[PDB]
Amino acid sequence: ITEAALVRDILYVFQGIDNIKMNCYKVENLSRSLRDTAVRLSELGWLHNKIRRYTDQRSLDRSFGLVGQSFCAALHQELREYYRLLSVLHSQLQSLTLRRLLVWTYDPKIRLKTLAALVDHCQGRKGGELASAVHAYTKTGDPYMRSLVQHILSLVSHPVLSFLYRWIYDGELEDTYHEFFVASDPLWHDKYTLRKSMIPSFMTMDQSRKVLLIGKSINFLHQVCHDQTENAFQGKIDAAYFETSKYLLDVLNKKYSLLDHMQAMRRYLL
Amino acid sequence: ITEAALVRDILYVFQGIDNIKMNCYKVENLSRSLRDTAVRLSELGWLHNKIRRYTDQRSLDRSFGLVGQSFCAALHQELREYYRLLSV
Amino acid sequence: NLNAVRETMDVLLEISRILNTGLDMETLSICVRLCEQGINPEALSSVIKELRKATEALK
Amino acid sequence: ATLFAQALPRDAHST
Amino acid sequence: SRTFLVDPNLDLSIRELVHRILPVAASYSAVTRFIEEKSSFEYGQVNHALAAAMRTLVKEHLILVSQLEQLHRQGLLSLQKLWFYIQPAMRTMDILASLATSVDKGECLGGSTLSLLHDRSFSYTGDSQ
Amino acid sequence: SRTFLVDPNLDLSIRELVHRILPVAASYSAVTRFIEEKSSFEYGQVNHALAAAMRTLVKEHLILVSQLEQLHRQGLLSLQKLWFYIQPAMRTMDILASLATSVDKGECLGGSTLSLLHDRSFSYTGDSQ
Amino acid sequence: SITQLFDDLCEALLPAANRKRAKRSLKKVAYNALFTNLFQLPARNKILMLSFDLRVGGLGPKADRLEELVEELEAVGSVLDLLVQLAGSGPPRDYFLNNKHVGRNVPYSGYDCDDLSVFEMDVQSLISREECLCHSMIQETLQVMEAAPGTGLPTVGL
Repeated sequence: ITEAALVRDILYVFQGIDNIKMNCYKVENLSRSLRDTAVRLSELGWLHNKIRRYTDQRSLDRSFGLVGQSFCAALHQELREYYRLLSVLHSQLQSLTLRRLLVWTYDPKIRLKTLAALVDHCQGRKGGELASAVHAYTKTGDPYMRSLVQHILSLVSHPVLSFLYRWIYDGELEDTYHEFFVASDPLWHDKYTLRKSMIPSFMTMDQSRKVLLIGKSINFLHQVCHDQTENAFQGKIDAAYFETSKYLLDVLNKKYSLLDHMQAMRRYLL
Repeated sequence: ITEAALVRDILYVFQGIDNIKMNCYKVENLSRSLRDTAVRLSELGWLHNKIRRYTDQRSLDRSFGLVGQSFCAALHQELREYYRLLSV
Repeated sequence: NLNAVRETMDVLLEISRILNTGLDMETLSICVRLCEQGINPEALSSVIKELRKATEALK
Repeated sequence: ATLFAQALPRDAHST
Repeated sequence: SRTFLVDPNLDLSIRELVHRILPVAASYSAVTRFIEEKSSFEYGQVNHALAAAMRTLVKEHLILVSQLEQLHRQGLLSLQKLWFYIQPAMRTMDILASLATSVDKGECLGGSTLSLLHDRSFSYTGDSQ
Repeated sequence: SRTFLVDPNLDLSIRELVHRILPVAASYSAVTRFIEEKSSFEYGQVNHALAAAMRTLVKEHLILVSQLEQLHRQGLLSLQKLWFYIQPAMRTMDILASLATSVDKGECLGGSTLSLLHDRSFSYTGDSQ
Repeated sequence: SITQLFDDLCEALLPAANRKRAKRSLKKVAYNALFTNLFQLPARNKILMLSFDLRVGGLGPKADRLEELVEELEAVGSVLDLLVQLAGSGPPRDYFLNNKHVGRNVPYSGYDCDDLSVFEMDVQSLISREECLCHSMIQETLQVMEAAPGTGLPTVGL
C-alpha cells in the first residue's frame, strides 16, 4: 500500500466518509510507522461526526426553541471554514505527505476539540439555560479558546437580548416555547413569575428583578391604568427604570390622585 | 458536436429560425447534459413565434379597428428591446 | 448641551468613515477637541501621517 | 425629430 | 420530495459526499415548481407578489452556477472545493423550500399567507441571516 | 520518564548515536501529556493559559518534523546530519519538559504557578536563549 | 490642555504590546513634524470634488449620503477640512435593491441587462476572494513546512 493512497483516504475520514474504516478509525499490509500516524489523523474526522450529529439531530425537531437555533446555526459558520480547509488540502493531493499534514491540521485539532466538547456540556439545555452553559466556557484563560467561545456567546445571546429589549420597552413578551425567565399566567401580585432556572449566568440575580419590574410596570400601565404611549448594559436597565416608574406615579397621581385618597381615608375612616 | 456549435444555433432559435429544428424545438450525437438545457432554451424562441404571429396576422387585415392597432403597435416596442438583447 | 455636542460628534464620525480616513472613535474626539482649540488643520494632516509612519517602522 | 436621422443607441452592444 | 440515483459502480469516497450536495437541488426542484404554479390569478394578490420576490433569489442562484462553470474550465474546481462554495445557497434554498411547502400544505391565500411569513420570521430570531 | 528499546542485533556505531537523539522524544512525551491534563478547569485560570502558550511551541515542533521528511525523500538526510538539525528542538523541549515536571511535583495553581515561572526565568540569566 | 491633548493622541496611535520610552520618542516625531508646516478656499467645495469622484466609479447613493450629512452638520468647519486631507490613507445584502419584481407602483422599464451585468460581478468577486484565501493560506504554511531546518521556528532562534 503506497503512502499516497493513505493521503487519499484520510482526506475523506476528515468528514466521516470512510482502507480506513469506522470508536477509533481502525485502519486495516503497511508498515507500523504509517498506521500510527493515520490513527491520530483519522480520529480527528471522528470528532467532526460528534459535532455534526448534534447540528443534525437538533435541526430536526421543532421544539428546541429560539436560542437553540442561533446555537445550532452558529455551529455551521464554524464548519464552512472547516470545509474550506478540506478544499485547499484536496487541490494539492494531485505534493503533501503524512508528516506534512500534521502541521497543516494541528490548529483545527483544537477548534474541533472545543466545539466537540462544547456540545456535550450543554445537552439538555434549551432556551436561556443554554446561553448560560456556553458562558461557563469563557472562564478558561486560554487566549485561543476564550476568544472563540466568547464569539459563539455573542450569537447565542442575541435572541435572549431580543426578548429583553422587547419585555422592557413594550412589555409584550411572546415565546410559545418557555425560554424567557419572565413566565406569564393566563395585576401585580400574580401573572408574573421570576423563573429561577432560565436566568443567564451573565445577569446577576438582582438585575433579573429590575427587568421583571420594568416589564410589569409597563404591562400594568396599559391594561389597568388605561393609558398608552458590560457596563452600558447596566446603564440601560437603570435608564429604563428611573423613567418608567417615575412616569407611573405621575399617571397615578394626576389621573387617579392616589395620594389624595390616603389623606381622605384618614380623615373619615380613621 | 462541440458546445460552441450549440451556442451558435440557439442564438437563432431565439427568433424562430432553426441541429435545433422545429411543438417543442426537438434537438437531434451529444451528451444528455447538453440536450436538456438546449430544450428549455430552444422553447423560449418558440414563445417568440406565438407573439410574432399575432402581430403579423392582425397587421394584415384592415378590419381590426383603432384600438387593435395601438395594441398591435405596442407589442413592437416590447420587441425591439428583445432584438437589442439578441444583438449583445 | 452635552446631548447636542454628542450628536454633532456622532454625525461627524460617518463623514470620516466613508471618506476612508483611518481615524477611529477615540482619535477623532482627540482631534476634534484639539481642532476646537484653534490649531490650523493643515498641519494636523502631517502629524497623523507621520505618527502612523514611525509606528510602522516598529512592526 | 423622430422622422430624421438620430444617433445609434449603443444599447445593441454589450457595454 | 425528489429522489436521485447515482451509480452502482462508483467510489464510496464520492457517493457519501455527493449525497451532501444534492439537498440543494431537491430543495430547488420544489421552489421552481412553486413559482410556475402559485402565479395563477386564482390565488390572490398576495400569493403572486410572494412568488415574484421569491424569483429574484432564483436568478441569483443561476448566477452562482454560472460563475462555477467558468471557474471549472481552468480546473480550479475540485469536488471538495465545491462543497464549500454552495454553502450560502444550501441555507437560502433551504428556507424557501420550507415556505413553499408550508403555504401549499394548508391552502393559504390572502391574509393567511401573510401570517405565515410573520411567524416563520419569528422562529429565526437568533439566526440573523 | 519514558524508556525505549532499540535492537538486539544492530551496529554499535548507531546505537550510541540513537541514544543521543531520543532525549528530545522522551522530553516530548512529557509535554504533550502536560497539555492534555492541565487544561481541566479544576486547575485555575493560570494553569490554563500556561498550557495554551505551551502549545504553540508544540505546533512549531511538528513543522520541524514535517520539513525533515520532505527533505528525507531526496535522500539528503543522513543520520549524522539529523543530530545537528534538531538541536534547537533539543534545547526548547528540554526547558518545557522541566517546567511541566516541576509544576506538577508540588501541586501549584494560581499564584504559585506564576512564581515558578519567575524563578526559572532568573536561573537562565546567562543563557539569553 | 493643549500640552496634554498631544500626549493622549500619542497613546492611541501607539500599538498595544518598551511602552515607556517610545512614547517619549514619538512625542518628538509629533513636534518635529508639527512645526515644519507652521514654518512654511471654502470648506464644503473640497467635499464635492470628492463627491464627484465617487459617482464616476459607481456607488451613487453613498455619494448622495456624504452630501446629506454635511447639510445637517451646518445647523466645526475646520474639522471636515482635516478629514479631506486623509481621504486616501485608510486601510483597504439588501434584496430591496433594483428587484423590479417587488414594489407598490414600479414604473415600466423594459430589460436592462445593465443591472444583471453588475449582479454577476457581485458574485464573481466572491468566488475570487475565497480562492485567494486558499492561495494565501497554503502559501503562508508551505513556506515554513519546506525550508531549511529551523528558519521559521522562533524557539530555534534562541
